[PDB]
Order: sequence, then structure tokens, then C-alpha cells
Amino acid sequence: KVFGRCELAAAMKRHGLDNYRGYSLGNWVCAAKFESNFNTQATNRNTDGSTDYGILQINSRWWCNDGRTPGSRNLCNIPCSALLSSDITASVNCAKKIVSDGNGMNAWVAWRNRCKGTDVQAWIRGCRL
Ligand SMILES: [Cl-]
Ligand SMILES: [Cl-]
Ligand code: NA
Repeated sequence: KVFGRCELAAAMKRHGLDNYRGYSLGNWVCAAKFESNFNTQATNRNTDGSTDYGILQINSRWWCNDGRTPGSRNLCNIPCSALLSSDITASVNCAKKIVSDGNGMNAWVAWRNRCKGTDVQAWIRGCRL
């Protein structure tokens, strides 16, 4: 599923991400835009052989099991395919663990390079929330 901007904002708000660990809603929408272009089915392979999955491009090296990343962890206790669903629940629940692990949203390279320090509230402007 390819979300609209305000559609995804409302879904993320109704999963508890607004100001989660101090990150306002616009931060999450901005991250999803540049990680996946709002597409739940996005996948990308990394040089080390791990793969990033879903709307927030969660990495199989640490967070989910895809059966082909030897020596990796599954800290969110889920198959990586669950992160590609049109229902964003699994992605949101796993993102909450990632952002709580000490490094905040710097875990998402696109957030650090394209959202951090910008007017992220622009990403939810005009949306009814
Ligand atoms: Cl915001
Ligand atoms: Cl933080
Ligand atoms: Na894994």
C-alpha cells in the first residue's frame, strides 16, 4: 500500500507515535517519506547482506528475521515480511523499540540527513488529526 501523507500521519497518530520519546509526528512522517516514499512494500538490500523492510526500512541485521542474514538478531521478534503489510502496526511497534534503544531517530539515516533540523511540522500541515 502507498499511503497518502495525511493518511499516514493519522495512522501514526492512532498508533501512539506523536511525541513518542519526544519526537513529534512530523519527524515520523518525514522519515517514512524519505525511507520508503510511503510504500509499505519497499525493500532494499545492504552491502553486508542484510535487508531493510517496509515503510520505515527496518533492518534484518538486528530487528527482524528473514532467514537469510546469518548471525543476525531478531529484537522485534517478528518475520521481516510482517513489516510489509498494509497494516502498519508491526512496523510502528518495532520502531518504538528502535527509537528507545539510546540513539533516538538517528537510527534512520534518511531522518538524520533529510529531516533532522528542518521544519518537520510542514509534513503534517493541512492534515486533520
Ligand atoms: Cl511535527
Ligand atoms: Cl532522543
Ligand atoms: Na535478523
